Amino acid sequence: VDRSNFKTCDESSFCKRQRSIRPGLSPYRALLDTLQLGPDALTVHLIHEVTKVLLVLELQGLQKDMTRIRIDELEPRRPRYRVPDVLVADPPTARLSVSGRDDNSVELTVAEGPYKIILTAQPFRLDLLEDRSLLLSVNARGLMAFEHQRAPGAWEETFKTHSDSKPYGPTSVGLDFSLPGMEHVYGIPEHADSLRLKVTEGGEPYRLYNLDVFQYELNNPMALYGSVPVLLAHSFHRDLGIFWLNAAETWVDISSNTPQTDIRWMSESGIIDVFLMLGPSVFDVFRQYASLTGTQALPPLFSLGYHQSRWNYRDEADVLEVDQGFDDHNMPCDVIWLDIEHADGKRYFTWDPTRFPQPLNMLEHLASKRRKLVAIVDPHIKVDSGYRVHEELRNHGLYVKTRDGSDYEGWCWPGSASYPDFTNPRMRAWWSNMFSFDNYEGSAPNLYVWNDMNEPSVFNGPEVTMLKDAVHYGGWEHRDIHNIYGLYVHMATADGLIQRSGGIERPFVLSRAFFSGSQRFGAVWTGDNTAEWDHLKISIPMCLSLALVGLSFCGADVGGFFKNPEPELLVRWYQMGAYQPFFRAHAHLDTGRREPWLLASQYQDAIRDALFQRYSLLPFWYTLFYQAHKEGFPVMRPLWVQYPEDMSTFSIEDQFMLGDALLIHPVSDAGAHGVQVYLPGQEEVWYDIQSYQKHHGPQTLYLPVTLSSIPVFQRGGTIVPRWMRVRRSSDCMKDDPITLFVALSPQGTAQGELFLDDGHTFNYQTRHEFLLRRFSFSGSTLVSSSADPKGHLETPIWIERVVIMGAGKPAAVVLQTKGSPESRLSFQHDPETSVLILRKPGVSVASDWSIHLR
Amino acid sequence: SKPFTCLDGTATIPFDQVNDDYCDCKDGSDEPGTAACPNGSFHCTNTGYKPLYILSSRVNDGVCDCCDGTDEYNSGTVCENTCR
Ligand SMILES: [N-]=[N+]=Nc1ccc(NCCCCCCN[C@H]2C[C@](O)(CO)[C@@H](O)[C@H](O)[C@H]2O)c([N+](=O)[O-])c1
Ligand SMILES: [Ca+2]
Ligand SMILES: [Ca+2]
Repeated sequence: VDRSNFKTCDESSFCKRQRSIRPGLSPYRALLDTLQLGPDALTVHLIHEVTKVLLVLELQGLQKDMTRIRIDELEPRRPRYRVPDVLVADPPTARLSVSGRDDNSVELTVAEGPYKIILTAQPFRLDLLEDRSLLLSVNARGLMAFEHQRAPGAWEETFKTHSDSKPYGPTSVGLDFSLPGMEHVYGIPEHADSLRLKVTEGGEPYRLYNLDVFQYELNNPMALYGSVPVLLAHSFHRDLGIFWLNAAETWVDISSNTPQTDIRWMSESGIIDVFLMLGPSVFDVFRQYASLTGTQALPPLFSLGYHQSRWNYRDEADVLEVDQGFDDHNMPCDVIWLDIEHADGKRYFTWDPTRFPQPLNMLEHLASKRRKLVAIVDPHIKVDSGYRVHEELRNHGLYVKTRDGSDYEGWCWPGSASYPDFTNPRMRAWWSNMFSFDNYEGSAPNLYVWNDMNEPSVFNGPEVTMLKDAVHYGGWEHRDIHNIYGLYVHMATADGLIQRSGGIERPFVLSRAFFSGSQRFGAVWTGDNTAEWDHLKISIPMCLSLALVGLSFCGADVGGFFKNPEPELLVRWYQMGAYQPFFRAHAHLDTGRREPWLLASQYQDAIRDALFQRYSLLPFWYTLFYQAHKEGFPVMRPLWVQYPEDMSTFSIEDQFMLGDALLIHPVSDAGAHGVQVYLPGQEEVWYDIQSYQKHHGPQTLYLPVTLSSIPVFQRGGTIVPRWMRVRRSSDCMKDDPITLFVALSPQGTAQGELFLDDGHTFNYQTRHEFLLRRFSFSGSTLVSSSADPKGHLETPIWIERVVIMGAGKPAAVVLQTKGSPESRLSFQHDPETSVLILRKPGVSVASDWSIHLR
Repeated sequence: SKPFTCLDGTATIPFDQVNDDYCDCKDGSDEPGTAACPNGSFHCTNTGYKPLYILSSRVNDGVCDCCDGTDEYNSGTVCENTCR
């Protein structure tokens, strides 16, 4: 990376001004005479003691144990930005009442307790309490700063060669928060940095500004492609979350101080709009945040398989050779991807007339293999009077404009290009309609989409993005809206894939830029990583930090995007990618071809094995994603989520969990002979899923590895569903029988869930056509029951096998199904491993049943 | 009526466990006509062209692997004969 391209905080004039305010007595004070308790909120005026600028504080207690703080000018010259379309609903309020008072203090109770907020009048301060316990303070370091709109580089400003006319002058807002008892914080992606956020006292703040950073480097706080302004604080005692709802450039400072962590948000414009999510558990925070910004969109099953991509596959023949290569080499794959060279000179929604002349025939060939295709569609439109897309957008005034009123023109892949104003809903509706099979000629139902460069990337723009003073719908400046431009692209694209189907088919869209609420629209990935061992390692903390803030459908380019990975590195990257949510190999134009059958057989065989492990766990992967969709719980999890009181898990990032059942520590070092696996939990057991060996937590286990090793352990008390019949793609497998893996707890119990539907439509919600099964083991009986009776499905899926780890040899096994006579099942038992295998139960997965070991 | 063994010698099973859609032989020999065994094979007779073997996982996967279409007999995919 070339850092001189991107401003440090000192080079950002609003960052420089804000950060110069150091902790001290705040000049803001609350005018308690102006206090008013309304139907939804409490409003009180604030005043700067020196400037006599008047602000309004809108304080709200919310249902589900959250508080919202909003600060705006009392009489502003012109309106300030308030972030639209990110909140899924108007958050339901809870009544506030005054329960205490004095000449410098008002105490407020949320509903009937136990949550209380103390408003101090001078200096202005907010304290949030559960009963008499202090949870969090606001403005305790006195860092509140609110630059009011002065009457029309604080004003006009230059960086490198780019000029910001800055017509509205300094307008930044900032606020500080104190977290007593918290020593670990997480979140605010995207940064190529460790999971546990670092103190910023002696260096740069964390920066949140969606930017295209070429060959980005590791362990630094530079802004990357996406920004999610959510921070999570965890201690042995509680969990809290801060959600700073601002779409402008934001810098975040973190300092530690009995233990305490302080957080300061600094934003270029808009209002102050922050949500305090009070837990107390981390899953309460997940729920609190999900109720505000939504949940992970349920991926169609195929998108959870393996994606084979590169820049670029050459032509239709190349695509079909890649397809055939998977089958000839007995390797599963669901999607082959088409990067920018598939279109006519980077004019999106087109096909190169020589290299992709018959796209429907290509897609039809892929459909007969029951595989899908993804084509890239970027949001920049080549300025070309022969390009129909450009002519329509220009003729309908749907482009981002400059202050003089002409359409903005920058530079990207097709050369000179204009940028549709995706903040304008008329533009989004246009974009969505463009994906109809009549408009996107050559597309078909098994073609899905990739949105890239949607920061937006502008090669001749400041910091490789759009000018701060470009103008969008409603007169708002680009500096106001920057961090949700990509989300609008992702949303409009995803809605287009729904619309072209008549509202029936679920979308799949991968997006590089993102914001709060992006989880509603599909997947994201960590952009242009590099073929190096430390980039492999960093995929875990990066996707973990996206998991914590709602983006469960995360991944990194398998193999690395830049450079050529060595065969050992590619194998380890596959084993790693096979256990991460979005699973795609991708590569730069000038890299060597690395389709997995081009390696020597030893590397091929390990890669095949990793692919097989992935396809077999699809029922499990699909259920975790249904739980993420319904509850807001992340699929990939840090160990401290499952073991919140084990302080040695708070920083771990070479290990992760999938739901609560699988602990994963992939090998990420060349030539490693072993790994050190921390297995947590008092009176917890773990099963090596390769050797079936039982291990007792808590411990650090030295596990020897070979090239084929993927260190995976199943937690005792869990039931994992697998498809043991690996076929060439997920469409081929989705009517096949399930095998159940029961890892017995030390108390002889276990449980797990299974979700099923058709794999790709919305029928699960519009017609309740699905199954949610709960499997429970206790005493000596495995029972299948419904976890949601609303769900019904016509399916041939049956239970073909049950594998139980940690069991003794029974004398007999008896199956009981409603509608059937009592049946006897045969079984095998290994006395060495305490593994019991129940042969062919034969029962439908829609049926209730029980198996008894005698 | 006698029972069936296995081409590798790994056990013997009753004749009702041949092609019963569960894998009982380590070599997959008891399920030549189903997708149950990971290492089995399905034989395409393919009159009018070359007879072919395919993986057991490609039986009733919805994809036409034999020119005679016999690998898809209960999958919702109807394969026309194309051995010409
Ligand atoms: N105008 N034109 N002139 C040019 C020509 C070449 C240039 N350097 C290319 C930079 C390499 C890395 C690019 C990001 N890769 C994107 C897109 C893509 O590479 C393909 O869409 C995906 O594969 C990948 O996934 C994404 O992240 C430049 N230039 O200033 O960078 C200007
Ligand atoms: Ca059998
Ligand atoms: Ca077939």
